[PDB]
Amino acid sequence: MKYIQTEQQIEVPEGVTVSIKSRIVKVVGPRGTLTKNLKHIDVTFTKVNNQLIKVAVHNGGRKHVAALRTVKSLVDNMITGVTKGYKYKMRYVYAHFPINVNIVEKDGAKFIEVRNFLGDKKIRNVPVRDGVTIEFSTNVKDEIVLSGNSVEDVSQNAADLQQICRVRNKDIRKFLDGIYVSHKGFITED
Amino acid sequence: SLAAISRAKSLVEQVARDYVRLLKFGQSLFQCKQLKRAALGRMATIVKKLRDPLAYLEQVRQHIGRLPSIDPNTRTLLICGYPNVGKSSFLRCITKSDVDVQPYAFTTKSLYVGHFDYKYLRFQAIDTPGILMNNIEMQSIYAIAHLRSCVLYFMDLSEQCGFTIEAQVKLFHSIKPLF
Amino acid sequence: PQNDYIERHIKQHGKRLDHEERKRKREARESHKISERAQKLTGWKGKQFAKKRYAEKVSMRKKIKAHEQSKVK
Amino acid sequence: RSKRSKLVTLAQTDKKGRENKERIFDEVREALDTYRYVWVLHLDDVRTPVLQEIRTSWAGSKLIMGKRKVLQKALGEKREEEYKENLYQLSKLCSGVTGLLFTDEDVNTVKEYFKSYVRSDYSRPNTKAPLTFTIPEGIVYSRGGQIPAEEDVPMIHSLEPTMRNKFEIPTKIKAGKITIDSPYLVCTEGEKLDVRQALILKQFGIAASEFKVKVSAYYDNDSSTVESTNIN
RNA sequence: AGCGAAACCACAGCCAAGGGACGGGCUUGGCAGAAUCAGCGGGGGCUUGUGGCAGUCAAGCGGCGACAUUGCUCAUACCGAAGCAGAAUUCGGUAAGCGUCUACUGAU
RNA sequence: AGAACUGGCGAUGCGGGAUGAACCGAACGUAGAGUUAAGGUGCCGGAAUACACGCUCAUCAGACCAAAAGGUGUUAGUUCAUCUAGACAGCCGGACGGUGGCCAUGGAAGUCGGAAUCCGCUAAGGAGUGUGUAACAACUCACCGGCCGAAUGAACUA
Repeated sequence: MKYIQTEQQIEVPEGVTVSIKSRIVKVVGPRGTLTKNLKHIDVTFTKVNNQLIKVAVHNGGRKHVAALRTVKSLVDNMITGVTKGYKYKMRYVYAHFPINVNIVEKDGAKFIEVRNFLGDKKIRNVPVRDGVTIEFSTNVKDEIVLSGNSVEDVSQNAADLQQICRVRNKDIRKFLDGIYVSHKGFITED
Repeated sequence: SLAAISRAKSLVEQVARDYVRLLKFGQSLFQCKQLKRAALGRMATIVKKLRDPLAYLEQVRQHIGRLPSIDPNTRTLLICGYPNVGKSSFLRCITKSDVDVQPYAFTTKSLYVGHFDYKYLRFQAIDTPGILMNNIEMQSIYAIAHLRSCVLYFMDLSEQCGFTIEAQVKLFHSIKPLF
Repeated sequence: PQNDYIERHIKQHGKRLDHEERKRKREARESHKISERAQKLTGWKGKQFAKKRYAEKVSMRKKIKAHEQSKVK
Repeated sequence: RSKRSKLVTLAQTDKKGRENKERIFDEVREALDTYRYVWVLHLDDVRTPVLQEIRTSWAGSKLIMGKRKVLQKALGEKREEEYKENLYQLSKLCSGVTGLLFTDEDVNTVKEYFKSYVRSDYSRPNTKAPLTFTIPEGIVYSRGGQIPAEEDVPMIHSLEPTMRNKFEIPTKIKAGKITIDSPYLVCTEGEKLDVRQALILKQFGIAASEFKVKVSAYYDNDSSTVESTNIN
């Protein structure tokens, strides 16, 4: 029907503040700050009463309208991250070979090192993105916790850790060594 | 299934001989083309109607290869008695082997082998699926008869399953002539 | 590997830590990949896919029709 | 195109449609002229075998067959729609589960039955557990140790993913038995039960919650009183 | 050193495609050294993978009828699935890799 | 293919068809002036990168019959179902009694198997759609109910 105008609403909690111009979105709050670029999505922002931000598209087609809702989700994720924060828990279980996960600072990159994965001599290094912080879980068996403000950085790092621990052409049922995302909770849950 | 496979192969050979001779004497593209489809047409029909036996073969293939490699010729130790009255856990104790210990009547449905060495000579203990006939029980009957072994009979007196020894003794006499 | 060397591993070990997640995600993605396959897979691949896909829908429709008679009766 | 592909599994049952509501709509109106007293129940949570016991405990008393919002229309939400005098005020006092009792029994009988009646139930969501329980710090069993662990049966491996993922507890499988490294506190008194907390108790079968139908308003076909001897 | 022919000669004689049947002259694009010269000798909007005959039924098309239907007649490498425990292996896809006068070139 | 009839060529220049038998218009003395046929108006190429309404992302698009059907591609419609008694979807609850229905049998308690698929109350519930166990157990849908708040769902045509 080629909607003349489609609008979406984003609730802004009082604890955070957002500044909007040409589509580089910045979010500021107690936990820090986040930045996102939306110049490729061609949406229009508008501050209503400092508590609700309106995103609208004029003459948006079905393909364009579908992209409108994504802006709210990405903006909402940034707002939640600065307020609640995202914590991705993972457990590096193993059958026989103990999986050793450590952090090295070669060139100051704080690379994550995985050793003795299924007895492999090769040492696997996983880079750590900006913003995400690694903290080994205490008194929890073989649990590693990833925390950060940006969902993309925290989530992507968790995916990389699990992906690089792939078993090379072996029976998946019989081989269980690897890293999996046990939980996707928040930092300051309530 | 095996006989049908051989018959299908023979029919396929007949297909080649019949149509190839006809095709090699053709004089038009359509005749050769149409006859070519006829040659391969029967092969599809023969195989298409062979679906039922083929499925059975695959199921047997994926299970027959998984069967334990028990050796009737070498020394073996058969285990028999009332269903899973302590016998199932016995095999794991003798040597490195795994058997379900959860004590329900027929804890084992098929044979097991556990290898151990004594006097520098190899031995392999065998566990029966269980004896109360049932087709599953029939596997043990032939194992007892056609395996060179000294079978061990299992019973309980004070702790396990509290079953009456009278039934076990009476059931023992049923197998007495055979083994 | 006696006989049940992997079915005894589905239990007593679990398939993985998060196994259903991979299977569940793949099943959902199949609906999207089916559309991609139809437009792609030129040549004999498309012809085989089109013929096989048509039979699946025809067979599926027949199953629904048969059930309706049984359900009503 | 590009729409959600609806999925359905073939089953004997089928939707009732609006025609079922029409029979429901007329049922309430008929009851107003057949029975003497009218009551509205607020049983926000129910158990079908328990409901049958309450329903089968008597024959004259009848639980009205209908839907909450349909009951309002059937009873009449306005003076111009009420089937009987003063009924419209009564209808707008009940909401939620379709709780409503039509009977000829005396008011004293109604209050006595509900007040004395009480039954056990699972700890439903939005409630607070009246007790506390900690799972054993080792291998877990079906009942979680509330009954002697020696008599309890080990938890089946098939339910491990539910505990690990749905309940979020850090469970793991050890030789076919679920194990935990600490005595996880499932719940405690004063906490409002979340769905995960209620499910954990529901899975263990801990029916540590009482259930009784609460009734607020009373009405009659000739007295037309709107008295409410509410009991909670 | 000095002497001194013959055969042949409409004209020129670079490529991909279109030129209906003849491309060597036409057309679309790209080419070409002015000039000279020695060798290796080089020449001299078809198609595939699934049968003939006979018969039931039908999604539909408007009396016809798709598929189902009954009788006989790679060795290499990287990914996804396989009771793939290991080794070895098949299947599907990807790389089609990998195997049982003038062309060229010396020289000015 | 073949019998016959009527037209173009066969003796034929001109413009367009990027070139082209038989395609489109146009049947020719040598000249100047103006309007046109078919073709075109981004450059080669003389003429508007004119206007109006829609339509398409194609990983050689589009301008050049093997196509019946497939595609969670796009756009406008046709026939039906529900709807402020609350349409769709998302969560939560109920999801029952005979009954562990009858038979094979170590076991099929709805969910390895064979014929019925009966019944009472219900708010709606299939001797049960799947997951699931050695058999139980447990989860789920189909079926209703509670919180949400209006259009939604099914098959076809172009």
